[PDB]
Amino acid sequence: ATLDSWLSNEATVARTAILNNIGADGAWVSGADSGIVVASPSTDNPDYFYTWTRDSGLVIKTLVDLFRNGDTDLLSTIEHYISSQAIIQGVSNPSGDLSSGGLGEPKFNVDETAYTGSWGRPQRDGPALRATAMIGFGQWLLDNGYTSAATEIVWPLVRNDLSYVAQYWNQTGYDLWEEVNGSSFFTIAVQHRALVEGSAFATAVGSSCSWCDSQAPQILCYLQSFWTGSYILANFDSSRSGKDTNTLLGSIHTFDPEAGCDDSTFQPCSPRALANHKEVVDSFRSIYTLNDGLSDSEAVAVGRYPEDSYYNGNPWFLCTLAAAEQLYDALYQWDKQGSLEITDVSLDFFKALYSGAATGTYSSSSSTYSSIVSAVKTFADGFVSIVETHAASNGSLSEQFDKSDGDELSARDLTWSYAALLTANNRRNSVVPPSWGETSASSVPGTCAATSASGTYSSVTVTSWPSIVA
Ligand SMILES: *[C@@H]1O[C@H](CO)[C@@H](O[C@@H]2O[C@H](CO)[C@@H](O[C@@H]3O[C@H](CO[C@H]4O[C@H](CO)[C@@H](O)[C@H](O[C@H]5O[C@H](CO)[C@@H](O)[C@H](O)[C@@H]5O)[C@@H]4O)[C@@H](O)[C@H](O[C@H]4O[C@H](CO)[C@@H](O)[C@H](O)[C@@H]4O[C@H]4O[C@H](CO)[C@@H](O)[C@H](O)[C@@H]4O[C@H]4O[C@H](CO)[C@@H](O)[C@H](O)[C@@H]4O)[C@@H]3O)[C@H](O)[C@H]2NC(C)=O)[C@H](O)[C@H]1NC(C)=O
Ligand SMILES: *[C@@H]1O[C@H](CO)[C@@H](O[C@@H]2O[C@H](CO)[C@@H](O[C@@H]3O[C@H](CO)[C@@H](O)[C@H](O[C@H]4O[C@H](CO)[C@@H](O)[C@H](O)[C@@H]4O[C@H]4O[C@H](CO)[C@@H](O)[C@H](O)[C@@H]4O)[C@@H]3O)[C@H](O)[C@H]2NC(C)=O)[C@H](O)[C@H]1NC(C)=O
Ligand SMILES: *[C@H]1O[C@H](CO)[C@@H](O)[C@H](O)[C@@H]1O
Ligand SMILES: *[C@H]1O[C@H](CO)[C@@H](O)[C@H](O)[C@@H]1O
Ligand SMILES: *[C@H]1O[C@H](CO)[C@@H](O)[C@H](O)[C@@H]1O
Ligand SMILES: *[C@H]1O[C@H](CO)[C@@H](O)[C@H](O)[C@@H]1O
Ligand SMILES: *[C@H]1O[C@H](CO)[C@@H](O)[C@H](O)[C@@H]1O
Ligand SMILES: *[C@H]1O[C@H](CO)[C@@H](O)[C@H](O)[C@@H]1O
Ligand SMILES: *[C@H]1O[C@H](CO)[C@@H](O)[C@H](O)[C@@H]1O
Ligand SMILES: *[C@H]1O[C@H](CO)[C@@H](O)[C@H](O)[C@@H]1O
Ligand SMILES: *[C@H]1O[C@H](CO)[C@@H](O)[C@H](O)[C@@H]1O
Ligand SMILES: *[C@H]1O[C@H](CO)[C@@H](O)[C@H](O)[C@@H]1O
Ligand SMILES: OC[C@H]1NC[C@H](O)[C@@H](O)[C@@H]1O
Ligand SMILES: OC[C@H]1NC[C@H](O)[C@@H](O)[C@@H]1O
Repeated sequence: ATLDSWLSNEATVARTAILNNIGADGAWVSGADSGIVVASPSTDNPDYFYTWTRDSGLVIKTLVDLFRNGDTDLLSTIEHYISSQAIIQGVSNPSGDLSSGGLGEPKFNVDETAYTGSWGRPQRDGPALRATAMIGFGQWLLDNGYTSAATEIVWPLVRNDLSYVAQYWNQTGYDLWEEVNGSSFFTIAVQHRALVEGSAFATAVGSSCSWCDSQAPQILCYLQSFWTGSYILANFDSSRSGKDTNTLLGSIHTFDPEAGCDDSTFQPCSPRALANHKEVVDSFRSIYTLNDGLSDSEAVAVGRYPEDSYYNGNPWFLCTLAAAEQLYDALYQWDKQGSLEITDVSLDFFKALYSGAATGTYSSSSSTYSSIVSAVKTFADGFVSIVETHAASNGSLSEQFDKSDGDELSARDLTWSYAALLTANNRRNSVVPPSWGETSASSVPGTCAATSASGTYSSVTVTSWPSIVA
């Protein structure tokens, strides 16, 4: 009504805003090299005028999906990003060089020089998020007959990042929020994913990734430890409750449209992810005044973790959108399957939205199913309205929105906010991402081993891009 139309306008504003934040033509980020994704044009309070491997990887993956669906104009953007990464990989920084840990460096200056001050480094998700983004583009190239571009440019780039993942997964580092030195759900989840699709990608170009194959099952094994019995623990080595939107992100960024409600990979419709969803969201109901008076069956403003004190601890646009996106994803999964199941694990999730919820299997033609799917859609859309209510009048999406009055705060025009909007909207519309092979990578080994595999490192030089026509 308002929502459908706002979303439609907002998607268009988000696509533009992201482009304004990518060099060397990006209107808001003059100074940024070619294919460099800037986190935000805010150069002071806070200073976000840097390129993070995570934000960039997440943003480009989004644009690659848009591109595969017909937004052909994004081609040059993706090519420039690929070329920029050929360079960054080789940049010597506080985390090391290409073959000695450099790949793990969190952020860089927009000019492609290293950031040398103190930072929570390394962040092991980066390499995995970059590989995922590149593999998508690489797949398109193979499908459209640009085999050479896939085999000689993309593959070797990906091969570097996959090698980092297989080698250091089993080592502590910082979480996506760059504050906890330990082992993080999000990181492990995206790492498992990357190796699985990394392996399929290697086979497609006529090469192999033995280190992908030997480590993915072990990463999966370890992931299981994050299930506490009632929710997903955001991090090992933390003194907090462990309720964190990090776990929602892990699920949506590892969603496979071909997967069932698999618990071992924490899919969106899995009992564990649904139980988790309620625990996380509920953790923000009583700490934000903006949430005052809402009931348990209503959407609330979501932040990162309940203990957060960054800018005083406020809801984040991307965290609120992730809460919605997981539901969109589960809805799609249930529809595709033709049923939904309520277990003891997911009962509270369902019961809060539909008081008549009881364990059992509900076929898609059943009354219970209709009742539940409507409640779920309504709830999901409700998080989106919170976003809509606090977005700026011209559509500007900030990092945070005040916990008391909803005014935008922290970094303005955060690229990540814009990407999160794009994906929540796609999912809402049933536009899902290419599958990553989850259906052959959900079997958990009987015994988990604390291990690694060492792959191979080689500097890539992008001398020329074929003249691709989309
Ligand atoms: C919807 O409408 C919105 C409202 O109009 C619109 O947002 C506005 O967009 C303009 C850009 O078109 C923004 O202008 C910038 O303002 C900067 C100063 O901001 C402070 O002061 C403002 C006024 O008092 C505040 O409004 C502003 O608050 C906002 O930002 C806060 C911080 O993130 C946030 O918390 C608030 O909630 C609020 O959102 C903030 O307090 C100003 O610095 C900046 O100037 C730079 O860029 C100009 C060109 O784009 C240059 O001409 C200028 O010389 C400056 O360039 C420097 O910085 C650039 C990066 O931004 C670099 O590209 C340049 O190379 C250069 O950098 C050098 O200097 C740096 C030193 O710190 C250094 O680090 C660099 O390495 C380099 O050496 C610009 O004028 C305006 O802030 C926005 N207003 C608001 C309220 O957000 C929005 O974009 C519209 N959205 C859509 C979707 O259309
Ligand atoms: C490298 O790989 C190996 C192999 O996979 C990893 O080893 C596994 O590590 C996990 C995590 O430590 C470990 O699981 C723990 O088992 C203990 C007993 O067997 C449990 O007591 C412990 O409980 C915590 O987590 C539960 C969820 O699993 C929570 O329900 C519970 O509340 C506990 O959580 C609190 O306490 C922890 C302290 O550990 C704290 O950090 C939390 O934040 C929270 O406050 C775990 O379940 C496996 O048994 C190990 N497996 C093997 C085969 O040895 C290793 O961790 C990897 N290393 C890195 C750095 O990646
Ligand atoms: C995930 O993958 C495993 C095999 O790796 C399947 O057994 C499971 O059903 C799901 O498809
Ligand atoms: C399912 O498959 C995995 C490998 O993907 C095995 O490790 C597991 O033991 C089960 O056979
Ligand atoms: C970690 O352990 C595995 C299996 O136990 C080895 O194959 C690997 O090489 C590393 O030593
Ligand atoms: C990853 O780390 C393991 C340690 O378990 C080594 O055996 C391997 O060679 C690589 O360094
Ligand atoms: C892991 O170890 C192998 C073998 O020593 C190297 O070739 C690789 O670069 C990484 O250091
Ligand atoms: C690891 O393997 C790659 C691919 O064969 C080599 O090019 C690299 O130099 C290292 O030996
Ligand atoms: C390792 O592999 C890269 C990518 O093919 C080469 O550019 C490099 O010379 C080395 O052989
Ligand atoms: C690979 O790494 C070398 C440095 O070893 C760079 O010079 C090259 O541009 C690429 O990044
Ligand atoms: C790409 O190739 C050039 C040589 O053509 C190297 O110097 C660079 O380090 C990377 O291997
Ligand atoms: C230019 O040079 C690079 C590396 O030196 C090649 O891999 C590329 O395909 C082109 O020939
Ligand atoms: O957007 C830049 C940077 N800001 C702070 C966030 O915690 C982190 O995830 C992000 O990469
Ligand atoms: O104030 C700590 C702050 N530092 C830097 C990180 O970007 C952010 O996630 C964290 O909350």
